[PDB]
Amino acid sequence: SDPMALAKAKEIVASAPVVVFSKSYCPFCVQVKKLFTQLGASFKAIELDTESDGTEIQSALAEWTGQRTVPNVFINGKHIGGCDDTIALNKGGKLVALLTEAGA
Repeated sequence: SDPMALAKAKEIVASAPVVVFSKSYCPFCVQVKKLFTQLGASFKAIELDTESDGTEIQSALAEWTGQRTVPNVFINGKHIGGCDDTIALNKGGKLVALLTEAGA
């Protein structure tokens, strides 16, 4: 797959608005998903452990964005990073913006 993988990855992120690459069993990914939901957001999630490819993706996402952990939050305009970040963008009443611009 490889570049075939990197495509699907990108394909996914496009539409969106929000996209969280994720695993089923990831504590943090769930904090994210909630944050959105309790924000009035709307997203699309992709549990990579579920899918047969998802591991290649993860490799793709790594090359592409340098983030090997999950989740991988995208808000329309590309890469936000992790939960680890997404929250901090909510500290300052901004994450509500980017989400709005993308649609809530």
